[PDB]
Amino acid sequence: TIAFEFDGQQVEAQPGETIWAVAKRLGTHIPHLCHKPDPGYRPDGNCRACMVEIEGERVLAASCKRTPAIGMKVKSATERATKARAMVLELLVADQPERATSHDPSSHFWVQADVLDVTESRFPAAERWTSDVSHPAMSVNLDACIQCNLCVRACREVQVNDVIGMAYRAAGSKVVFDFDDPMGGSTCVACGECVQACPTGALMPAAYLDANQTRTVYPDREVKSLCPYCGVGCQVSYKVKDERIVYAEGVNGPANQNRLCVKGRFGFDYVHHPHRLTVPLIRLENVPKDANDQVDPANPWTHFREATWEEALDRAAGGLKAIRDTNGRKALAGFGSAKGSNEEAYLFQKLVRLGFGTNNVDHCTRLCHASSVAALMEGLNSGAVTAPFSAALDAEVIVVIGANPTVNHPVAATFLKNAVKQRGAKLIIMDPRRQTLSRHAYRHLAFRPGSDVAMLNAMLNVIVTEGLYDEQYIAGYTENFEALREKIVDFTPEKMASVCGIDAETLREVARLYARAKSSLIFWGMGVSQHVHGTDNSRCLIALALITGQIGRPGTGLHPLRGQNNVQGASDAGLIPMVYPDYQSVEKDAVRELFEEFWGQSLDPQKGLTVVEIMRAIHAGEIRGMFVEGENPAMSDPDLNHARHALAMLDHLVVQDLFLTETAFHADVVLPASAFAEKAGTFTNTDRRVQIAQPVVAPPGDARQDWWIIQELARRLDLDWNYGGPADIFAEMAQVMPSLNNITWERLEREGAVTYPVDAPDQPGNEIIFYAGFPTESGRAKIVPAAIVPPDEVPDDEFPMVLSTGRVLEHWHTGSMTRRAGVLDALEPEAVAFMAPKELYRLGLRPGGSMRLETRRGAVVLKVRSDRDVPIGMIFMPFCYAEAAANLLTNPALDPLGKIPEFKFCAARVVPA
Amino acid sequence: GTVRSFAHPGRGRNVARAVPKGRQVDPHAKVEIEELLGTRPRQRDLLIEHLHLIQDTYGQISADHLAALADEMSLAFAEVFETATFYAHFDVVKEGEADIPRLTIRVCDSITCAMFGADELLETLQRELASDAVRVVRAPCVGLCDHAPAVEVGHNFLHRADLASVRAAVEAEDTHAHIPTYVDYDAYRAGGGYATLERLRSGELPVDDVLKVLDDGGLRGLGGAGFPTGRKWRSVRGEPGPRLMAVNGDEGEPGTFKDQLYLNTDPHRFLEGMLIGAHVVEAADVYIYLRDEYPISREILAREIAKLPEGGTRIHLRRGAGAYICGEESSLIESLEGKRGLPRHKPPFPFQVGLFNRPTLINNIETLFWVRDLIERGAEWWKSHGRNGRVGLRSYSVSGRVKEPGVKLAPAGLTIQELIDEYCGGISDGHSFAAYLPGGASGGILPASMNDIPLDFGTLEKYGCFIGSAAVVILSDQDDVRGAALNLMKFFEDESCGQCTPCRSGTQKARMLMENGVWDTDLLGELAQCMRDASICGLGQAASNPVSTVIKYFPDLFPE
Ligand SMILES: Nc1nc2c(c(=O)[nH]1)N[C@H]1C(S)=C(S)[C@@H](COP(=O)(O)OP(=O)(O)OC[C@H]3O[C@@H](n4cnc5c(=O)[nH]c(N)nc54)[C@H](O)[C@@H]3O)O[C@H]1N2
Ligand SMILES: Nc1nc2c(c(=O)[nH]1)N[C@H]1C(S)=C(S)[C@@H](COP(=O)(O)OP(=O)(O)OC[C@H]3O[C@@H](n4cnc5c(=O)[nH]c(N)nc54)[C@H](O)[C@@H]3O)O[C@H]1N2
Ligand SMILES: Cc1cc2nc3c(=O)[nH]c(=O)nc-3n(C[C@H](O)[C@H](O)[C@H](O)COP(=O)(O)O)c2cc1C
Ligand code: SF4
Ligand code: SF4
Ligand code: SF4
Ligand code: SF4
Ligand code: FES
Ligand code: FES
Ligand SMILES: [W+6]
Repeated sequence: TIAFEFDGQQVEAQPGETIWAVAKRLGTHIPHLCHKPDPGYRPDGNCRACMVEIEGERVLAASCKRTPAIGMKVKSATERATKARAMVLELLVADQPERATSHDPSSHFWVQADVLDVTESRFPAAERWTSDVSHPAMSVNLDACIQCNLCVRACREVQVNDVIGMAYRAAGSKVVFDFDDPMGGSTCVACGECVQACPTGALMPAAYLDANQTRTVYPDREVKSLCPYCGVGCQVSYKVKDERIVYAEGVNGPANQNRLCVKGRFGFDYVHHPHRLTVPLIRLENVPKDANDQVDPANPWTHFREATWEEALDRAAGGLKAIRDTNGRKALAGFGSAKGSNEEAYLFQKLVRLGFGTNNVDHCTRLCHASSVAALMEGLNSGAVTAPFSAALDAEVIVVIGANPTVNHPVAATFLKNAVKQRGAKLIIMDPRRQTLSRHAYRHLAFRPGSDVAMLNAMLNVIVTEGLYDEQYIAGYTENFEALREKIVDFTPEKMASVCGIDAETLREVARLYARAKSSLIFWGMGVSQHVHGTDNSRCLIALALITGQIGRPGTGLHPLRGQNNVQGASDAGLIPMVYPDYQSVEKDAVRELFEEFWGQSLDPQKGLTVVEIMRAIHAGEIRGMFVEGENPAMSDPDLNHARHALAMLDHLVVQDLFLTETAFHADVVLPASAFAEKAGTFTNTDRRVQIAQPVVAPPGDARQDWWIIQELARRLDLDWNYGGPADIFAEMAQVMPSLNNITWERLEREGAVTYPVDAPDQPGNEIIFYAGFPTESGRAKIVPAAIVPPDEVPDDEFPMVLSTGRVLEHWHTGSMTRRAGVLDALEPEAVAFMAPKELYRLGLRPGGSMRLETRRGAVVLKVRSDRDVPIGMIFMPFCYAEAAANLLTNPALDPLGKIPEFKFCAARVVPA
Repeated sequence: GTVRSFAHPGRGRNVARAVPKGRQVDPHAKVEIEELLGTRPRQRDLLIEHLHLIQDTYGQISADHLAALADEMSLAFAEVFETATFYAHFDVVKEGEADIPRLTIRVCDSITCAMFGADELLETLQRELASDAVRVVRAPCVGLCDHAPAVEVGHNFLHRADLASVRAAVEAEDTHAHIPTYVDYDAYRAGGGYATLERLRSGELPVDDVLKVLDDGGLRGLGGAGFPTGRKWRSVRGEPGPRLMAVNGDEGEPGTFKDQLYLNTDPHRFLEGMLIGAHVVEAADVYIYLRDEYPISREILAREIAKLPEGGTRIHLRRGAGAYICGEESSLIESLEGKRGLPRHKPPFPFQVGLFNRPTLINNIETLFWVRDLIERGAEWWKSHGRNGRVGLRSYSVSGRVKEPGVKLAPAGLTIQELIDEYCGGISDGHSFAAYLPGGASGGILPASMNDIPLDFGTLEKYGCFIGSAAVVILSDQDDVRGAALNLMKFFEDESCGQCTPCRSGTQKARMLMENGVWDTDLLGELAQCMRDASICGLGQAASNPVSTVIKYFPDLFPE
């Protein structure tokens, strides 16, 4: 500690602590404008409002910037310092617009001016720049700017989106976007970090201002909850006025530390959309079911009639029970939700396995990471991530393969960019497409689509042959390395360079760089897993991690990113066909008998069918009744023509949703449920973080809680359930989920988030796992070599283009939620596809023109966007557009082990339209 | 078929984007910049040099070329744009904007040239010669005050310019710098030059003997601050290596023109002192930062540097783009690293954390110019000069209402009366000594009644003044003292880097307060104290000196 004297008193200062921080901790508040005491914001010391006097120095010092030293004497109450601070505030007030009609009359600046008794300036005003309202989500009014640079720090050092700069000189210094372009037409991604940082109201949410850029809307209350979209798991503070969410701010959660993306900050609007279901619906007993059926959500009376809750629940449960008691127990199935809470998932799987009496329960994880999970279970006997994404800060080398984190996990990507900028981490990106992140990458490998195994095998060959592996780790914590050493012989970089499209020298350099680093961390996403050979790719990644020993230490491990906000928690609750809760196999007699005693009812011992197998069985007439909750297979399933045929072939389909989705078109009964912001429960993020959600607003009309609806269905299926709410369900689940040991509803409410596994009710959990071995029979991980397998469908003269599908920043999956959010809708209004400019020239197209996209399975028409990140010979398209549904064209062929379709590669043809 | 569609209200905005967000790099622009760069590196610290290459090739920096440059260097658009817009000589032209005329004329409007009618001259040239191919703009002091008024035509500076001579240069296409005759590499070596440096490299002359001669000699920093040079060379040596060196040739204080005189007459005398200091502190590379307004000096140094033998130190020559604040040592470091010239906070100090965060030695051109003489003639020779109790030799840049303006190499500690009468030929006829500026723009304004004050480092601080770079401007009865103060404030208002409130806003409010006919000297008094006490760097801390001294020492100009 650095002991010194402050204002005539003897005090002691912790290391790395400024004078301002010491004074604040001791109660003496010093005014500040450009300093923001929050994580990630380095003090700049430019506004000069925090000046103090240091004995033995000619001029005054900025307290927010200076750290104390032994023997120093600091005085803040002197007439010199107070006069200087007052004059700085008066100079700034001279240029401010009139407070009562300003863009934020209660800004931090005005509060500081109130503290210093400065309300008017003796100095004349200067006319500044005009308003900029080009961006729909945020408003720029730089006539109230004080040039503190907090927005510059927010964009460039915290988020590292690199949009804002401070351009000119002297009093003409100006906040600019790109080349001083309008915000709406710039590279801005609308993360909103600058808005949250700005202390004057120069930058504001557009929803707070009227047409004259005044009078910030004033919320009645603020509620702390989570983001409903992706697996990063940001904590959010929702602002409510007149029982409506109007704006959202980031909260200092362990995952995000006050950071958000556009969907978290501005995408809350869907809960208030007029298409929200308010009453139960029952299909009219006149309208047949068809694959090409269409229902207007604004006018559903063409196909449906409204019903009471009792009548609709009776119809749904009666249809299911009649099918069960006439056609047998194997004629039923259920699709759960990865967007609901852990309690709802537990109740859903319990309902299927007890009321339906079968193991046919599954959700979107079958389409997400099934092959990766299969490889990881074969190798390590576990499917969990081995490190959080925050471990990237401790990693010398970071590998991102088949993932686009600046689009699909933006906050985690900000932490990766922090690692690169502040700690010198070397980032290697392996992806056929260039990305926004590529400019920061030490190397970007742009291999040909579908050829991951060749490149990874070449890297393994380099490591094995040149003797760069960890012999000590291999002999002691792995097995079967001799088989890999024998197999890897035929995968030299020279042979594989033509197959993968990456030169041999680059492959050798990357392999050496990964092996020789002190700590390396691998992230991977859908580009690796969504192939018929995705398990092979995951095996290659696992072997790379195992032979070099880069696992089980800080800054190391394997992190396959979790997509949905609660895919991990739903998997943990047993919402998958092959295991009970906590990944206990339904085939073992011991597990089955334990659950038969716990639930007090005999259980089916056979493994269930997966999502695609279920759709096949529906198409064949084996499955007759289906219950779907929180999923939209009519847009997310592959080969939508046959999938919609199968859905329309059902005898009885019950749908529990927020809107009349494309799946609900074929339903017999539709039950209106509650959105994320209206419910309580627990959700588990990509880092094994269990976090608690709180209701922000009430459900509209007569909509009901998801858990209540499932309880009603169970009670009508001859089950005696009486749950008070989510907390009781949590207690019951914790009785049979050892991974929840020392985690309780009370502790969760008190703390907000706990990482599992955790060994005590007062200690934090283990972020890093596998430090002492693996949960296998022998405790050692098994290396499984991989071989080259071609894609199921490859281009020919008939269909010469490679079609790949994915995501855009502003939209979620099927578009059911994000297209109903006004800001997100405005940002991406129309269906588009991406292609390289040279390909547009060769095909005879123009940017923004229409084209017809065709495969062997379907045809669509949409607009084309020219993109230089797309390789020659590829067309990339999101599946979020109902007017041109990408899954009308995709290949339903499956990975033999993972049972995942090949969304990422098929053959297509393009023609002008 | 199967329109399907979507009931979502986006159909109103349903026009999408034909391209990703933001402006897009033109394939044609990328090829042109790539050939323009050739084999040059793409490190960040070369950004300003690359900006110079585009501006010189095309006469402007179009948004197309600028965007191509950022992609080449892996920088963001706002990164290159914010850097280019900082400097006054870079013209960024966005889409749909008017092009820059082929020829640019700059008329100095600083204090000395204004006394000789620069304000009317600029108005005449704008009315007479401005066209679609000629642009006429104001400029700050270009270090030609002894030849006022000064006008630049392309790269050709005209002494005592007028309408006829400026029009002659344009018609004759005389738009290039005129290189004079100077002492070259061979004549320098025939005069015993570089012999002292050779002894240092071999080891016959110990490094400890160089520092002892400097410390005993009392050589002080001629860039203005006056810090002892020997003590500064020791401090950089004490830090762990590797170490770097940078020469400050950004001579921008209005009224200072001594550095230009020595570069254009005896360049190798400067180059030897620079090389000796680089050996003393064991610096592998030496960066020379020369102001844009000295094209003659830039050409002279380039040829002479190419004539040196294959030594153990590599010399880098860098070029400014117009910024007075870049003379501040930390701001010069940021410019050399390729960024906006914003001064850094202290501590730490540049001699500990400097260029590329290494221990760095910064010296003025004139300070290094005298190093060879001080060793070969001894410290005793240096100290033999001096008057009124002061010790040393000084070069005063004297301009204004004197008969013989120029650089006077005179003993330190002279008074203004002694300097004017014994070296400047006295006040010019039809004028009477009224006031003087001892330290250029930032040193304050004093009445002629105070003509008995010795001018040296530390002697002017009693009256709220300082000698600075010894830029002496002489004013007569036909010279509004309050008009001179407004000129200096207008200079500081434009030259402020804009980082901190007291300087960025204080200079603007002070200028507006002085343009009213009756100054609120009480409000200006309070504002001056805030700028002195709270400004980050020396520019803001001294910008209120002209206002403060005029109020204090000219009471007859302010009615109650
Ligand atoms: N904005 C937004 N964010 C989301 C979602 C969303 O819908 N919208 N969904 C969430 C969900 S559920 C998930 S699973 C995650 C998915 O997150 P990501 O894994 O980032 O999803 P994709 O964009 O499909 O990733 C595919 C990437 O792999 C590349 N690629 C294509 N072919 C190949 C190949 O053969 N090999 C390799 N190695 N790469 C290839 C693609 O060009 C692209 O860069 O995102 C989550 N986050
Ligand atoms: N071509 C192609 N196809 C893909 C993929 C791809 O990359 N390319 N990715 C695959 C992957 S990784 C995934 S995860 C799947 C995703 O496929 P889905 O999970 O079907 O996609 P969503 O649009 O999220 O599904 C409907 C959404 O409506 C909302 N919702 C519906 N009912 C309720 C309810 O009762 N309560 C609440 N609170 N919300 C409700 C939720 O947001 C719910 O997830 O798509 C897969 N399909
Ligand atoms: C606003 C400002 C402008 C300056 N301009 C110059 C300059 O043009 N030339 C110069 O040599 N030093 C200039 N200096 C001083 C430098 O910061 C630095 O102290 C000097 O180069 C050291 O010279 P020395 O090594 O001879 O002492 C300036 C300082 C300030 C605060
Ligand atoms: S919203 Fe985010 S990306 Fe846009 S300017 Fe602000 S910080 Fe940068
Ligand atoms: S816009 Fe706001 S945060 Fe940015 S410089 Fe101006 S006042 Fe500061
Ligand atoms: S990064 Fe993911 S969790 Fe965080 S705000 Fe964005 S969508 Fe929500
Ligand atoms: S005093 Fe002026 S020049 Fe110095 S840092 Fe502050 S604004 Fe920039
Ligand atoms: S708050 Fe310390 S200088 Fe702005
Ligand atoms: S040259 Fe015009 S004032 Fe120095
Ligand atoms: W997914």
